[PDB]
Amino acid sequence: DKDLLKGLDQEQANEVIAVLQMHNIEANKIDSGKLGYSITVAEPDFTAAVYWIKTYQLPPRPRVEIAQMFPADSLVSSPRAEKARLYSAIEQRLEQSLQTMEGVLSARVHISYDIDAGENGRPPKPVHLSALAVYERGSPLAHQISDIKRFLKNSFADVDYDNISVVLSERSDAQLQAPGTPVK
Amino acid sequence: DKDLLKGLDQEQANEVIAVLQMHNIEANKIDSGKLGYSITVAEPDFTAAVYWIKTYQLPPRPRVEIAQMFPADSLVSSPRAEKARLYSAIEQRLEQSLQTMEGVLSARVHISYDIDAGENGRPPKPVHLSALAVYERGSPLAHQISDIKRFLKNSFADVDYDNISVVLSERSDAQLQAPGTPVK
Amino acid sequence: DKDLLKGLDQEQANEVIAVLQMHNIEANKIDSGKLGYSITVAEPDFTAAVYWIKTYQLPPRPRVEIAQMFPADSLVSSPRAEKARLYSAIEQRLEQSLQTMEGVLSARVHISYDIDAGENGRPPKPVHLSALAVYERGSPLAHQISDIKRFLKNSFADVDYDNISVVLSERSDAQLQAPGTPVK
Amino acid sequence: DKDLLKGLDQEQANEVIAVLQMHNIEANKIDSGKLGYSITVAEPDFTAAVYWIKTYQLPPRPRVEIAQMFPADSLVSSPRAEKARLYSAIEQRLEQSLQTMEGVLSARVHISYDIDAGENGRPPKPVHLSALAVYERGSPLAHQISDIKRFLKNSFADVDYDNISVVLSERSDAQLQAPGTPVK
Amino acid sequence: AELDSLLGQEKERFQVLPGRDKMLYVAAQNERDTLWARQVLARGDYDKNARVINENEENKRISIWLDTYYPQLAYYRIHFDEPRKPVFWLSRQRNTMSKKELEVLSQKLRALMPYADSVNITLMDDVTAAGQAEAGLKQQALPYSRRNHKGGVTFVIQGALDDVEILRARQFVDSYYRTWGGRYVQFAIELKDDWLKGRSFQYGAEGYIKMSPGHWYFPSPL
Amino acid sequence: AELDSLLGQEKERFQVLPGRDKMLYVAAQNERDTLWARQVLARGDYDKNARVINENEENKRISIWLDTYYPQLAYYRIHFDEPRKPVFWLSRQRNTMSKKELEVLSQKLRALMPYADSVNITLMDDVTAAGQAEAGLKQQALPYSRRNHKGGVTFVIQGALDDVEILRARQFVDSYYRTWGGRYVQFAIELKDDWLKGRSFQYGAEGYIKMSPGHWYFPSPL
Amino acid sequence: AELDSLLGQEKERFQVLPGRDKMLYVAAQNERDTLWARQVLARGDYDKNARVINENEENKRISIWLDTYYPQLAYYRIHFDEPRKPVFWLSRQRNTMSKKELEVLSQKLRALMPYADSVNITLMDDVTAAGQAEAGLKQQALPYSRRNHKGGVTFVIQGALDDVEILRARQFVDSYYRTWGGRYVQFAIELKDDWLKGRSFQYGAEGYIKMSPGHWYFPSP
Amino acid sequence: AELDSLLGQEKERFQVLPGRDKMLYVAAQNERDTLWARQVLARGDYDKNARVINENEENKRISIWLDTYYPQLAYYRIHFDEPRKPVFWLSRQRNTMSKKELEVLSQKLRALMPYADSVNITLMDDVTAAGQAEAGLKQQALPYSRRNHKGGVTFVIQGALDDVEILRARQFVDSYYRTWGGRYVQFAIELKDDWLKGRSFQYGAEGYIKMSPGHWYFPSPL
Amino acid sequence: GSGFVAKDDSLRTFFDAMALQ
Amino acid sequence: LKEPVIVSKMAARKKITGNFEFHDPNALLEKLSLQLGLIWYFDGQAIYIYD
Repeated sequence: DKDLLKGLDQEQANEVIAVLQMHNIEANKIDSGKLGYSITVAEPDFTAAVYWIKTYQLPPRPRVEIAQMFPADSLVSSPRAEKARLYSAIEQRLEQSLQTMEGVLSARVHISYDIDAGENGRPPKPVHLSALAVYERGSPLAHQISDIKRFLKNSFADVDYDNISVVLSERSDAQLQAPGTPVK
Repeated sequence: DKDLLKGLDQEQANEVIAVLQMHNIEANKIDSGKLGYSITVAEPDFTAAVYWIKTYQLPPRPRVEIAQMFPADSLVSSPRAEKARLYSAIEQRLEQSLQTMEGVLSARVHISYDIDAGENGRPPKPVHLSALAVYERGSPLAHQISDIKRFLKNSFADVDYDNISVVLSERSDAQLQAPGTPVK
Repeated sequence: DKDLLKGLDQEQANEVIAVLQMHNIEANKIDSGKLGYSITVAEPDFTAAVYWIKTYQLPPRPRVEIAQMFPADSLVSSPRAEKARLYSAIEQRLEQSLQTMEGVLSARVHISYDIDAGENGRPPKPVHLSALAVYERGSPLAHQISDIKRFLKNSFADVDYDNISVVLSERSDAQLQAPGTPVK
Repeated sequence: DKDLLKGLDQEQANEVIAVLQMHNIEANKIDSGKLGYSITVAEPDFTAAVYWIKTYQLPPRPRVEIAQMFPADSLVSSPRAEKARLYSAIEQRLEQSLQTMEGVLSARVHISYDIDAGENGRPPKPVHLSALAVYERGSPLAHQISDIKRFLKNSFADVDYDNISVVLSERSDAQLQAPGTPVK
Repeated sequence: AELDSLLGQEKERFQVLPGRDKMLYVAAQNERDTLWARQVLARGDYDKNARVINENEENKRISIWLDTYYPQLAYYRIHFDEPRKPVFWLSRQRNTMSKKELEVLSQKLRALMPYADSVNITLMDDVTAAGQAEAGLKQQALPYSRRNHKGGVTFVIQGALDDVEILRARQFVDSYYRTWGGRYVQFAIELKDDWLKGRSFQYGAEGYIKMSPGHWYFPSPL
Repeated sequence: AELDSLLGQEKERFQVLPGRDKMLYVAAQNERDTLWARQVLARGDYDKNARVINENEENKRISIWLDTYYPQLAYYRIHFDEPRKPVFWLSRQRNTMSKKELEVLSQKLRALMPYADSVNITLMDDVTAAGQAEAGLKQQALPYSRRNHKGGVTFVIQGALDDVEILRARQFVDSYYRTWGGRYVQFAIELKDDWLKGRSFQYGAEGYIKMSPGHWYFPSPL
Repeated sequence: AELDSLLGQEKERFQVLPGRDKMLYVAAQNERDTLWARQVLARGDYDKNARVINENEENKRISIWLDTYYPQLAYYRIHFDEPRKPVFWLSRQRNTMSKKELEVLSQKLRALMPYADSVNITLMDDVTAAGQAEAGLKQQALPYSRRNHKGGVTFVIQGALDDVEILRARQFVDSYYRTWGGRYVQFAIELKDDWLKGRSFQYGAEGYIKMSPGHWYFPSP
Repeated sequence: AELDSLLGQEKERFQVLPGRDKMLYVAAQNERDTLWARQVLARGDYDKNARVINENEENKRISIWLDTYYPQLAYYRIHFDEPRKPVFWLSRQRNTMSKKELEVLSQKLRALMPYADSVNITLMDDVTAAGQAEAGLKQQALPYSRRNHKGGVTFVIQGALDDVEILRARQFVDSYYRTWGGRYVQFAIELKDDWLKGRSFQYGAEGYIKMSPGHWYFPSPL
Repeated sequence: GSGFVAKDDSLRTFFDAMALQ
Repeated sequence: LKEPVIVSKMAARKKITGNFEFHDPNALLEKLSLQLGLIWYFDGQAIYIYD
């Protein structure tokens, strides 16, 4: 009956419940119309649920992209903001393109941004990439680093193989059974 | 029944509650609509609760980013005021990229801000990083310090393996039981 | 019930009460709506209370930052008024990040400010850092300087281990028992 | 009762009462609404109380900072004013940082000001600091200058250990008992 | 209500063992199931006394008692594949204990585990503990460096390793630590760049580094 | 209202011992649970007298009595694994007390702790107290510098250490102080800026000479 | 209302001793509890006489008394671990008092401390008091300089010490002043900036410091 | 209304003594309690006669009577630890008064302080007063210079002292002045910069100061 | 054993290092 | 060395750093003149050094 978060988003409420029900405490997704959602727990589970809110830093703030600092609707645009808006849509597009592989569930790709070489006649340095991925289990993920290091090697101008780092891992154990109501 | 804080925020009141419940005193969250939340305690725990408000400096301030000092909706924008808005979004999405690793619950990344060394005939200087993390307990946290360094190395132009410093630690013991009302 | 401070703030009344109740005098926090809070002590406890108000210089002033002297409501800002507003957001973010370590309760970080080196052609000197911290008691506080110096070393351009000074201390004794009313 | 002062505010009345109660005369803090406070003493204790007002130069002046005489409400500001407003926020932030050390009750910090070095061609002079402190009694006062001279050494560009001076002292004997009413 | 019905639906990820001091131990197998079982007993829907044990936690609980009442002892790991009969893996070539003293050690280790029935103490060779550690370190083609000394060996894996060699050096260390512990043999994987970064040097017993075409530096013999 | 019911739901973390001076002692095991059990006795919902003891506080308290009534005593630590009978690790090679003088001490330490029944005094050796420090410092592959002198040894770890060696040294020092303490052997982890980690040589006309260890270090250009 | 109930709830931090001059001495431990128990007797909720004693200002009271009636006396500290029977540490090698006036001094200190019953005077050694101060100073790896003179030694700590060495110095000096006091052996910690940072210099017998390629600095010995 | 009730709440920071001339003396111990007790007798809430005495004020009141009626006298300080029997420290090696002449002085010092009973005159040695000032000036490691002459010595502290040497000198001089007084030995602390500021001079019996590379100044022999 | 590790040396600093062997 | 040393202009553009110790200089100078690349000569009054 006691509430602990309110005015939440849809994806914020679907992440708080997913964190809480993993630790044997069940919650309630109460809608409120225009004022968002609200999440209520029972009374003996309140002490543990505030602790896991503090530990996991919930509610999740929205994810940041570089193209939000330099918006396209500005009145003027520098070439530093045009090159930073180009690279921010390429690293957003390779991440979309890595989820269509065999077994990948999520991925995150980073590009080395270069700014200070655009004004002077010195040539810009080489471009560095880095990726993360989460595979489902049963996959031999030791031999699947050489397919990402081959896919995103010649997706740019000229990288080396030791300028690409792939840190991938298997997913956690699945959660399928219900938590269970407190017996009072 | 005595109040100690009022007019708080939703994220602030869960941090005053999660701190008071760790030291065996019990608080209450009272909503007031437009006026925000309010926190009350019992009468024998009033002496102890002000000591932890003063010690932990509660309520917590909102966290600051470098992009807050230089807003995107300004009229003019100096090139000094554009590299701080680029680096403040890069260091914002590297710490959202580090919570998707296994075991990690929280992370914080810092970049070296060199803006003055660009607009001359001098060469640019190197770029340094630093990170912090809080891992789930039960993990061999001495071997995972070589995976954050590998992920953090080639997301920039040219860093070294000794210009990245990672300080990480395991989480505290869980608080799962209720504090307990004063027997009066 | 003689009063001694009126018109106080919420965060100021929790500091005057926390200072007085450490020295065995009981105070009361009376709200007054728009006109702030008020603090009244008893008549036998009045002569000591004015002495600790004078000694501790209560009520506390609000804490100053360098970014309050140069507000962002101008039309064109000087490079001195942009390096001061950049360094005043880095020294706030580093002390937001130092409180997340294992054992810290408070921290304060100072960076050396360089202003006049950019007006001439001589390059600016190396940057110097300094930090204070307050620890939970029971910790080996001689081995924690190796973790704060390593975290602070490569969060800037180039510092040495001789240009960082950490002065840290343990927290005081806990105040948990009630003061006690004067009997007459 | 014969009046002494009227029109004093909240922080000026609590210091005059704290001065008179040290010298075995008691006062009354009578409110007047919008007209401030008023301080009255008894009839035989009038000749002593006028003398201690003249001796201690009461009521106190408001404390002066350097940034008060160069306000930010000018349309354009000289470099002398944007350089005199930065050192006055540094000497307030180091003064508020000295009170968080253990044992310290009050402190004051003075920085050496230079303004001609930016407009000439000669190199700027060295930086000189000076501090005062009031410590809790029962403390070793000799081994605590070596911590303040370490904390102040690298909060600037380059100061020596000869250009810093710390003059500190323990607090006086406490006043806890009531003054006493004159009998006739 | 019984305790095995107050846990989840799947009655196979827990095992309830009756103690010998009127208690009831629950044997979880990782930290996630340990927090799952501790939420039940902490919210208080059970009128009796019960505990939640774990293999990693109990292995340090009876290693705190063992370095106070039995110092200077050489052992590896306690195995809980059958929680009513744990197996104590002792060292053979580093202890001077007779059989009568092992009977007393097997009796004093039984009182710290009231759920157990009979602790079985077996001794193993001190050579195969480092032989399996070097044989598994040679299959993955990892460059290493063995340092032998008294009461333990040490394998040092340094250099600028690529991504498949940090993954194969982590999947092997976790599988070795799960079965042998970290008392005797210890792996030190350390990812660092090339020492003497781009500098030319002249090594061996009279060394100098060339900091520049006209600059000589004379540190320790490289 | 007994004392064990006014604490939390989990009746496993706190242990209540009856005292000889008509008091009741609560035995927490860390600082986080000492403030939990002290809040109950401070808010006053218990009618009789009660106290909270701790392993790192009752060890700091009987070291202020001991260096007044028994100066120049060579001891290490007081262990409280079973709080009704603590064991006092006393040094062997550095004291000259007889049997009767060790029984007067074992009967005058019993009066300081009223919860205890008997105090056991065990004479620990002095070469294994510094042998386990060097073997555990060699096994983690750390650069050190042992300085032997009379009445205690010391180990200095200087240099520009990296992030893996800082974590392994801080974790070993915190795992060694829990067992022996800080009376005999002290570690001296400090970070300076030199790529040679603690050692320094000089070069002339014959090769290199290992210089004497002192406090001055060379600022390394590299 | 008795005084032991008039104090706080925790009846473990104070100790109420009956005085011989018909007073009631409360024996606190630090200044934070001395100001906690002085507010009770200062607001006036106790009708009889009572005082609040400590360990520091009681040790300064009868050291102000001992340099008027017994000057040129060599002693270290007064230990109040049992406040009914204090221990008076006295120096052995620097006094010529017989076994008769050591009971007159004990009977005179008994008249100045009305809560105590007897004062146990022990004789400590001056070699062990400076030996524990040098053996503890070498174990923390600190640069020092011992100055032996008549009736006291002096340790001087110089250099550009870092932050872990001026924290191990405060933790060792404050833990030595607690035991022996500051009457005989005194530590002096001064810290200076280093003249030689990027300088080339010759050490040994003929030592100098080249402050420039054309500037020699010959320091005076 | 007695006098001991018109003062503050605690009746131990003041001490009321009956006088011989039907006055009532109040003994304070600093200037703050001297003004706390002078305010009561000045505002008028006491009937009979009373006075407030001190120790530094009553030691100056008797030095005006001795400078007129007993000149050329060598003494140190009157001590008032028991205000009914004060102790007058006289000098031994600098007086020529007999045993009867000491009794006629001790019977005239009794009539000057009507609250006392019998003034005790003790002859103090003269080399221990100047030996304790040097031994205390050598433990703090302060640079000093002794100047002996007939009827007093002088310790000159000069130079550019730092911040901790002024704190140790102000803590030692004020603790020596309490017990001996400034009649015989006086410390002369004076803070000044270096003489002959940035000049290369040539010292000893034929001196010159170089005001420039080409300017010689010939004052007194430096 | 002795030896030289050349990284883009300029053949004058390489043959100067062989002037001891 | 008991004689003054005269270093030429082109052989003074090289640089040296490290902790050295001159126990016997006539044997130390032969080793440094082969590692740095130098020639030297002692004519009875001085020690000339060229590259």
